Amino acid sequence: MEFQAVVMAVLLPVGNKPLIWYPLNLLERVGFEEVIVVTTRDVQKALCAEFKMKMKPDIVCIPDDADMGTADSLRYIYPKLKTDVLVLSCDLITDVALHEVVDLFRAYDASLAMLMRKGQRDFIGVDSTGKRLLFMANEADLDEELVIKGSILQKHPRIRFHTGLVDAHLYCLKKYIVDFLMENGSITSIRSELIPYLVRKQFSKSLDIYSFIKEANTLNLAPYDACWNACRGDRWEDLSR
Amino acid sequence: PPPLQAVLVADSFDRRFFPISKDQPRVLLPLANVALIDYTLEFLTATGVQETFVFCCWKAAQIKEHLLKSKWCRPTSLNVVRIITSELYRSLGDVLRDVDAKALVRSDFLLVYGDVISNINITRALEEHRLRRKLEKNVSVMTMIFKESSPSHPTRCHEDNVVVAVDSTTNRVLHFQKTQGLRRFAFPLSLFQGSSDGVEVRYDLLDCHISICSPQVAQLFTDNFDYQTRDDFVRGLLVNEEILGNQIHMHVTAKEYGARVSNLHMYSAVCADVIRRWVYPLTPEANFTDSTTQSCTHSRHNIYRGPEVSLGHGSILEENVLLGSGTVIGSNCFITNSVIGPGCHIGDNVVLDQTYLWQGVRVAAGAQIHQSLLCDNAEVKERVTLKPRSVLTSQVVVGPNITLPEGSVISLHPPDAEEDEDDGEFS
Amino acid sequence: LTTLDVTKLTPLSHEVISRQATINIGTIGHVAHGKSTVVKAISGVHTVRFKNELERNITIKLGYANAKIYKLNFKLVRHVSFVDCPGHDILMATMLNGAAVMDAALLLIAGNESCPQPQTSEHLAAIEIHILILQNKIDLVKESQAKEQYEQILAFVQGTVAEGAPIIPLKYNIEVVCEYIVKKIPVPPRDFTSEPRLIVIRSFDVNKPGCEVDDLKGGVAGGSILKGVLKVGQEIEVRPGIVSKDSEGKLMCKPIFSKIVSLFAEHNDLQYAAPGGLIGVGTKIDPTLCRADRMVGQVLGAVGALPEIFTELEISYFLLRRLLGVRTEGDKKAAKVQKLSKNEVLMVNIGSLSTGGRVSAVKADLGKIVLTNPVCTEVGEKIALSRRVEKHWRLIGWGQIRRGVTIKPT
Repeated sequence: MEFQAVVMAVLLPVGNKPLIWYPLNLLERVGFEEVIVVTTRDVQKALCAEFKMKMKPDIVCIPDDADMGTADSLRYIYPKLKTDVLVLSCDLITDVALHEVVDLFRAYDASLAMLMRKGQRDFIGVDSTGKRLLFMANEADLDEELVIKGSILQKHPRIRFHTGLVDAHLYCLKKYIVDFLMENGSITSIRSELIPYLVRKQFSKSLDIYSFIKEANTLNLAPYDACWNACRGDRWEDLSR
Repeated sequence: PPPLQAVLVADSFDRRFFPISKDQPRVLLPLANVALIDYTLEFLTATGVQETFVFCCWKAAQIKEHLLKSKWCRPTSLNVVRIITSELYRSLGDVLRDVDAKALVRSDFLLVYGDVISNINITRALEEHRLRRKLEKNVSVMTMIFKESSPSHPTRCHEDNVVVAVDSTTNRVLHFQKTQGLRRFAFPLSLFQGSSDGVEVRYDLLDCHISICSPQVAQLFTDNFDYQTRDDFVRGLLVNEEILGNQIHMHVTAKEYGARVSNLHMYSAVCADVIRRWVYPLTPEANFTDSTTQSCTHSRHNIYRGPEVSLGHGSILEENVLLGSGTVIGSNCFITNSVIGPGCHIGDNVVLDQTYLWQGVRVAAGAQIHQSLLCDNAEVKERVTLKPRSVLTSQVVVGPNITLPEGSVISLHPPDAEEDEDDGEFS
Repeated sequence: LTTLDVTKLTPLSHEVISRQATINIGTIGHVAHGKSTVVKAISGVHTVRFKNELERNITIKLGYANAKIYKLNFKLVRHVSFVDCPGHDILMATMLNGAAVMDAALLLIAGNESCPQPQTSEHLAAIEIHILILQNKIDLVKESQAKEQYEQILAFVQGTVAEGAPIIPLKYNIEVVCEYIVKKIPVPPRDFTSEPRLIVIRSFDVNKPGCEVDDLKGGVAGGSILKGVLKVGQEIEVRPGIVSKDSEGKLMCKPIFSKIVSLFAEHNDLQYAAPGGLIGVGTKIDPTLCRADRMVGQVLGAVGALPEIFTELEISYFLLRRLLGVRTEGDKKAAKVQKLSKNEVLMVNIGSLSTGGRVSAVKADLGKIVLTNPVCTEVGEKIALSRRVEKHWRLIGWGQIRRGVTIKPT
C-alpha cells in the first residue's frame, strides 16, 4: 500500500449531516478502506469519541495537542506514516473525480499534487499547459512588486497567472517530503510556508509540483457565508449521492 | 477606408555603429548587397502601404541620392515616398511631433524604423486594431507587432531582450520592460486587482519594432515633451493609467519573420537568417529590387552565385555563401557561411568563415578570416589572421605578418577606432 | 437679462455694465478632487458648457468657472471666477512668472487632519504671493470641530510669516464664505487702456459634420485676456502664427490676421472684452488651421503685440534646493532638485504660455534653452522652469531672459 489517507482537524459536524462525513465519504467512493483522522485538543481531546458514532467503513482516530498546525499534526503523526500521503481537511464539500489529481502525481511522478478551484489576494502562476505550477506568493509577503527569477523564464517563457483561485486543501505528498518536514521544525503550517518553499526550491534529481484546476466546488471556509452557501448547495450535491 | 500610410524613420538616433556610422549611414549599410532601406521599403510595399514618408537627419544627401535612383521612386511604383529632412531632429519624439505639426497622417498609420527586415502581413492586425477602435469609441491607441521565439535564439540579443505582461483575452498590454542587465524582474500588483480574470506574463516574444498607430499617438507625443523614444511613450502611458487610459493592444505572429538590426550581433544574425531563406519571399536570388547587379542563381546548400564569378580551381563553397558579381576567387579557397560583395578579389588558400565582405574588398593569399567584417575597399596583406568579431572599415589596409586580437575594430579615424592605421597593426 | 452695450470709456472693476466675470479668484488647497464640489456649491452645476472636445492636457490645463454674487429680488454686487486645476506646482509656476493670475487666493483645506498635502498647499500659496482658508470637514463632532479649529489656528500661526490672516469654518457655510469674500476681497487694479493681449488656452471648431455649404463658421478660439479690452470687429493677429520648417532651415512663422467676429462668455457676451476670464474669441479664421486644441499656446494681439517670435532663449539659472513644501517622512532624495543637466527636456511657463525646451549648453550663468516650439512672450520677463519628478511636472527654478534667437516672417 502506498497512499495513506490523512484527515486534518484543528471540525464541527454542522449541517444536515456531519461535516467531517462529507470528505470521508469521498474516500470510500474510491477505495481507501482505512483512514487516519487527527482531532483538536485545545477545546477537548475527545472529539474522536463523538465522531465514533458514525457509520463509515473503517475509521482511525488520533488525538493531538492544544496548539498544533497541519504541519505540526503531520510531525506528530509521522511514526504512523510509511508511504506517500493524501492530506485532506474536514471542511471540504466537493464532487471532484479524485482520479484526476492523483494522475498528476502518477504520470509525472511529481513530488506534490494539489487541487485548486476557480473561486466565485494570493497569486499563482502555472505554465502554458496549465498543469505544472511555477510560481506562487501572497500579498502578505509582497509590498508592491511581484518578483520573477530570470532562470524560470529561461526554462518557461510563458506563465499564466491566476488571482482569485481558492484552495481545496487536498494534497498528494511524497514520503521524503514528510522526512524533510521531520528534519526542520521551522515549518508550522502546510499552506502558509511549506508549499511556497517547495515551489521556490524547484530551481536551485529535481522537484515536480502539479495543480489541477476545477470548476465545480470549493470547501466550506471559516466564514459563515461559506457555510450557508454549502448548506444551499448540499441538496444538489447529495441528489446525485 | 483611407489609403494606408507609413512613417519611416531613417535615423537610428543612438550610437551603436561607430565608427561605421562616421563614414556611411546605418540605413544604407549593405546587408546582402542590398541597402536596409530597400528591405524596409519592400516590406511596406508588400504589406499594402500606399503612401510613405522617410525622415532623414544624418547624411541626408546620400540617402536621398540612393532613394531617387531606387525602384520605389519610379512613377510606376505604388508607394509614393516623400523625403523629409531637417537637422533639428534628435529623437523619434521630434519626428512624431513634426508629423503632428505638419499634419501628414489622416488615420491609422504605420510606425517602423529604417532598418527592419521583415515579411509580415499586417492585414489581420490592422483589422483587429480598426475593429477595437470602432467598438471602444477611440479608446485603443497603439498596436505592437511581436514575433514568437525562444530566449536562446541569437536574434534575441541581451541588450534588447524584453518582457511583457498582457491580458490573454483581449491582447491588451499591461506591463512592458526591457531585461538588460537584470537577473530578476518586477511586476506591479495593481494590474492584477483591476482585472482578476487572469494576466499572462510573456518572455518568448521578439520586438519586431512594428507599430500600428493612431493620430492620438502624434497628439500624445506633441503634448508630452519629455517623450523621446517609443519605449518612453509606452512606459509613460502605462504609468499614467487613470488619466487618458488609452489601452495599448498587442498582436503576436508565429509564422512570419520580422526583426530590427541594431548592432553587429543583430546584423550577423539577420544576414545568416536572410541567406538561409528565413525571410521568404525576400531572397538574395529573388532580386526584389530590380537591379542588374543583384541577379543571382540558387544551388544546393544555398550557394548563391552572381554573374561573372569565375570560381578558381580547387576552391570549395561549402554552404550559405553568396558571391557578388565580378568577384575573383583564388585556388583551394574555403568559404563558409560568408557573404562576398561584388567586385572583390581573393587570393589562394584563403579561409573565410562567417565573415562579411562588401564591394571592392581585396584579400591576399593565405589569410585566415573568422566572423569579422570588412567594409568596402578594404585590403589585407599576406600571412594575416583575423580573430572573431574583428572589424575593418573604409579602406584600412592591414600590414603583412600580423594577427589582430579578438576585439579588433580599426578605422581611418584615430579616436573612435581602437587603432588607426593604413599599412600595419603595430602603431 | 444682460444689460450690456457697445459704448464705454473706462469701466470699473465692479461695474454693473459687464457684471459677467470681473476678478479671477483662484482656489489652491489639499482638497484632492474635493474642490470641484465646493465650486459647484458656490457657482452651480453646469453653468459653463459651450464647447466640448477630446481633452488634450487634462493635468496641465487651468480651469475657469465664473460665479455671480448677489445680495439684497436681489442685486448682483460682483461676479468672480473660480480658477483651479489639478497640480499645485503648475499653478504656482504660472503665477510666479508675471501677474494677472488668481487675484484672490482661497484655501479649500480639510479640517480632518494636517497631512503633508496641506503643508504643500500652504507652501505653494506662500510662494505664489491675500488668502482665505476654509474648513471643508463637514459633518464632524463639535468637540472634534473645536480641536480642528485649534489645530488650524496653530497652522495659521505657523504660516503667519507669509500669510496668516484667514478666517472661515451644508449650504450655510457657502453663504457665509460668499459674504466674507465679498466683504474682504480687495478690488484689483487692471489697466484696460493698453493694447489688447490674450493667451489662447483652448482651440475649437464649431463646424458640425455635414454642415451647410455657406453656413460654416469656424475659428472660435478660447483663452484669457492679459491686459486691455478689445471690441468685436477688431483686426486681431496671432503672434505665433503658422510655423513651417519646410524651408530646410529655420521655420518660417506667418502670422494669422482675422477680424474678431464675436466674443462669448459662458453666457452671451458683449463686443467688449472683460479682463480676467476664459473668453472665447470667435474670429473668421480657417477651421482647418485651428483644429481641436491645435491652436493653443499662442498670443492673440490686435496691433501686433510686442512679443517677438523666439526660437532659443538664454535664461539665468536659479533653482530651489528641495521640493517647495513637499518633503515626506521618507524623503530619500525625493526632494532633491538635480543640477542643470544638459539636454534635459523642461517646460518654461511664461505667464500662461507654456512651451518646452532642451538645455543646449550652460556655464554657471546662462542656460541656452532652445524652445521645443517657437514662442513670443517678452524680452526680459520672469520665466519659470519646471521638470518632471515622477509623471508630474514640478517647478524647479526661475530665471530671466537675457538674449537668444528671434525671427519675424511676413
